[PDB]
Amino acid sequence: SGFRKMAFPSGKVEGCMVQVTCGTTTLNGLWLDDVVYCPRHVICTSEDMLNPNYEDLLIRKSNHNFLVQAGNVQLRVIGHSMQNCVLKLKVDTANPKTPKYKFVRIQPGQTFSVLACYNGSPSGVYQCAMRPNFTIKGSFLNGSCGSVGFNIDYDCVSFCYMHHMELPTGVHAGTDLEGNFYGPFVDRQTAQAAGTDTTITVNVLAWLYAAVINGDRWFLNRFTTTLNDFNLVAMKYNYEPLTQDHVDILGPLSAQTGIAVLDMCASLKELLQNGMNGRTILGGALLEDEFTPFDVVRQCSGVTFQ
Amino acid sequence: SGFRKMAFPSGKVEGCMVQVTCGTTTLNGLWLDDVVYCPRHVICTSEDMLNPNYEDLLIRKSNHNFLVQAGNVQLRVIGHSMQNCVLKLKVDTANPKTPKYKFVRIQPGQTFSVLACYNGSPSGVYQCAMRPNFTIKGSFLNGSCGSVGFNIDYDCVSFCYMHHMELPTGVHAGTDLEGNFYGPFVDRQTAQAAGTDTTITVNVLAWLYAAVINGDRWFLNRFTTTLNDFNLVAMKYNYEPLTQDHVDILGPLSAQTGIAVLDMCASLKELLQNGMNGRTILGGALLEDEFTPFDVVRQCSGVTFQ
Repeated sequence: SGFRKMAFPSGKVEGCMVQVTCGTTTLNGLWLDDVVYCPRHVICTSEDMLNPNYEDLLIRKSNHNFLVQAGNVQLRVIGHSMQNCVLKLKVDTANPKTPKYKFVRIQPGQTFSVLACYNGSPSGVYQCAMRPNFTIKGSFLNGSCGSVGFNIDYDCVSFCYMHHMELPTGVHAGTDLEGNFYGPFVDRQTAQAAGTDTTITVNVLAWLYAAVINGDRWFLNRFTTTLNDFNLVAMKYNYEPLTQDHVDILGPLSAQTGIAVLDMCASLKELLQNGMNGRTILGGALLEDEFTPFDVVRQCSGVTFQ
Repeated sequence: SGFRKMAFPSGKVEGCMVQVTCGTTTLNGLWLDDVVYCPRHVICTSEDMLNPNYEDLLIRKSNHNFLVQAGNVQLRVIGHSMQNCVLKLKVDTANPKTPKYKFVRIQPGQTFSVLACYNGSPSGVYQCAMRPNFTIKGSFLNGSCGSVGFNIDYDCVSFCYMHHMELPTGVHAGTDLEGNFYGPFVDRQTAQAAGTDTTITVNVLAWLYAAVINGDRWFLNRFTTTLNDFNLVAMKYNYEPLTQDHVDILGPLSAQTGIAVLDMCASLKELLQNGMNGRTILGGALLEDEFTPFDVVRQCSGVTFQ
């Protein structure tokens, strides 16, 4: 038993983290096959980040201006290109530790594991979630740009996020592995407003189901609610509107615990209206929203990707 | 910026996780060099766990009764021995992915990363802490026995924990890699009382320093306290007594933020006596105690073990 915020094993990703140097700036790159992916603001300086003309800046750079170090190996760049906000540095040799991988663009509310790196070396791994405003609340210091988020499917690594910048409000923004930013963010040092953030309601319900599986049950009320009447309360507390697609997602969790989805929504409503009253759920005093229903089923059944 | 509960990269540990089968029971083993370490209750059944005579049970077993699978490789056991509560299965070939490693016995309050495994395959990684009562609050299902906790020091892996059993109260107990249990626990299915758990005070202060580094500052009071007068309040709220060794541990954190250790203790005292008043610290409403002062300095400076 027990429930933990759990990250994917990072072995298959560690072997792909390299160091990318261009001029004075260093950040992390992703070495898959014979291509190194890294944020395009590695060709910038601190003053360039204000109003960067990335096309004119990259034209100044040639093939031998990019220093790619893989642990103690250094790769020979035999081609470079700019795909949106990511740089594709064609290298000499293919990464022998290249895992089976895909590039995926996730949706708000989905979760993934982040391998925090500095100078191409993995520092740590933690789980996070794409906020509904396309930001993430991670831990990224200077030199952590290019750190990647991923999911594991048995043997296949689904790369979904690349860290690019810290917003002035302390939150983090990034792109997919095709260089397209999540949200309305641009790789430019300016005031960038992230929209109003809401709580992923379907994630909160999955985390309540996980609490029932583990014994914590004081929040199970004797009332119910409808889908509409719950959404009226959800809008008041900045919660995502629950759709029928979300209710069907919680089907398996509903089947295992014998508690209907609408019955758990009334428990959440009373948690929103009345609070927790000094009690805890799975050792916490806030409603956790960083576990998808697939995350809960994974930890509760013991899925082994190896 | 940002602060996350962060686990060590698990690459060096994944390559050492094997499957150990003896009779009907399966659990995870640790393959370092030519020795496989696994809990000794792999030679038991469900009824054996009541009153197990491990010496008489192991004597019934011979060398070819242990089925060790490493991914798709299966190893040839050429020797077996019982060191306390751990089994040492001498195998034919040495693990080619054996990292530089030590066996360490940690102290209560120290933290480590757990690689949750099932049938010898890594499921996920998360950070935890040795509670003052020598238990851990992890996520261990059936078949997760033999999962190991570890710390990374640059290139060296310090193995410190091996999971053995779930206590009836839902908490977890285990041994070091020499087979010696943490706490008064025995590998026997019975009622085993874990002592009163307290909060690691030195960890809470380190987590408050991390909050100051990240901007959250509303708890910084205009009062102070002495070491004794704080310990009187700490005993009332089930907090570990703060010693001079703990104050010196927080020295670097005190030097970076310009806040004396005793000044932060008065802030914690008012947090204990007055609560949080609906506010949050680093996105949480409870006083986190699973970050050692070394953990905070690590995440704040960007230490890369690779």
